[PDB]
Amino acid sequence: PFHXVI
Amino acid sequence: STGSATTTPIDSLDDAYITPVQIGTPAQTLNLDFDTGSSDLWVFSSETTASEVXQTIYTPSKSTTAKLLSGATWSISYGDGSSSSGDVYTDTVSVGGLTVTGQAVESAKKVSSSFTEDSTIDGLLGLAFSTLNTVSPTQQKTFFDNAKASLDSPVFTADLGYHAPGTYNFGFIDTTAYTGSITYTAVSTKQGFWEWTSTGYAVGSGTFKSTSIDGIADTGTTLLYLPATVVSAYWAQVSGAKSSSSVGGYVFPCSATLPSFTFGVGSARIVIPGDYIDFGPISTGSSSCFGGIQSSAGIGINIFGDVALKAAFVVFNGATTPTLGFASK
Repeated sequence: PFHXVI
Repeated sequence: STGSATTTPIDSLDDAYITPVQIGTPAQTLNLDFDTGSSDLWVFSSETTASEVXQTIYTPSKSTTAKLLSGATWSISYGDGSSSSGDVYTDTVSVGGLTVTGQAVESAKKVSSSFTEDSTIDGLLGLAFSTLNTVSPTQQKTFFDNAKASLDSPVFTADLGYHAPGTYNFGFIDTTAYTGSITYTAVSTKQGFWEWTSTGYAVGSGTFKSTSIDGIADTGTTLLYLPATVVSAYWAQVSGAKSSSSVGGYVFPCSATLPSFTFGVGSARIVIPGDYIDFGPISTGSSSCFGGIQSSAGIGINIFGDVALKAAFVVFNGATTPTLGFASK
């Protein structure tokens, strides 16, 4: 799975 | 002006969605991940270290409109651990027929391993607020912020498909793409995101609980991340479901017929069908499937990712005081 900004 | 582009799942699980983007003169077509959770447009390039390229690349020296932004650099990292960095060109960028000139195109000198490994994604196009952009010394504006002066309405809409193609529109609302009416709710930009407060939730055919849920609308996140108490209430209605430490979330038997999940937008309700919450087998042929609703405790913010957003038609209203709209479809 993806998880886009810090 | 307006634009309209088709967005397609990269794989059989709807892990992410790619949308074509034309960069430079003559146009170089790259497939980018449109991300309402970040604010940088970056690409694989002729500058990228050769061993880290497996993707279609942008070559600035083959584009007659490319300009080096002297002295500018960028460096970004994401919640899934990926990262990239490089230098900056301005160039012409078009999406679905909508053209922006002078867009910052961040050219990767280096990319992290997950990007090398994903043959289908040639870079990112960020759609959060420009205060999150990573260019230094002066931050750069998003494609949406640069487009607003020319758009018919300062809006874009996301219509993501369940194992099916879908659409990103810029500048207009397609009244044939949804049912009932759109309900709008207030946005806070204090953290740079499309951040809003849901009015509560229901599981399946049970009662709606009024409880405020502060979260972000994020097209670049696969799953729906919600408070631990809410996620527990959902999986309590799935007789084979359990949290798995080793797999990294709730898992359940692929044979289950899952309950729907409903979230509040003011007085209105969005219903996620149970089938959307089946993310798919943990490996091909497995009897166990990964849940599409997972706890947000490890991320620290609630995230309305693709599992939620693909059940709705979603309006990102970029007026000076922004708002977020949802309709059923």
